[PDB]
Amino acid sequence: KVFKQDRILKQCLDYLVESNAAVKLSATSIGAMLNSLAAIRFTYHRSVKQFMIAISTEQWSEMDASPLVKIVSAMAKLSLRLPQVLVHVGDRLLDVYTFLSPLDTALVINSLQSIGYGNDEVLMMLMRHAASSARRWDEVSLTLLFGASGVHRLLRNVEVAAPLLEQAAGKTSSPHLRQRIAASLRRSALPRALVQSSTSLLTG
RNA sequence: UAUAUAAUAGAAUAAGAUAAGUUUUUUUUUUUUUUUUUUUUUUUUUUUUUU
Repeated sequence: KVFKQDRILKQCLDYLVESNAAVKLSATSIGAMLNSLAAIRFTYHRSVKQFMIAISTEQWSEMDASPLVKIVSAMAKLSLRLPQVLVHVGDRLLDVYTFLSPLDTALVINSLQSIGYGNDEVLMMLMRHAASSARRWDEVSLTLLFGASGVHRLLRNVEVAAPLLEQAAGKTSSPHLRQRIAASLRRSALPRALVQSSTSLLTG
């Protein structure tokens, strides 16, 4: 109902952490609660922060990827940049990155870019995984990836970008996105020949 | 097995009439002219005294 009554939800979110019930909860329930709290633009951020801190190391060690992406998306849309939880997410993503679907990779890239996460090697490995499945990407994933804030830094290597560049021209059809990607190409480390050739078809 | 992301800049320079909001001696000095009073000098007239 998009019912904004945050002074009521604050009581429930205080109870969740007062009774130490934030640790035994199932991961999927957490990934749904936080995503819902990121839908009405919750205000009392400190309570959500204390809720995030409670969950221990054991829980993050073996969470499935599908609730993990929901949790990171809820953190990003809530504009949270907790330091010691991003390292947990980063090292946990090492073992399950192959299992991510193309939509999940597209979501994760921009969700991490929007929270100021600066561990370059994990974003590079995510970009490599995305380029591996380049033929398997649809329009929505292209919008979520190429429309990310500051994607120019993630266009670093030649072999990690070209594999998806074509698909981008072939599939997406909104002219605004075409001009956005054409403008973003100019601020990377790609060579001039490749940039010129890509913009020869991209702009339109 | 998902319904959705959005940020780039430049300049140095002036006109000009609206029927409006106090008042608190008047006096001192210098020069010229006229009138009145006092003093001094000269001339004329009258009276008294002396030679």
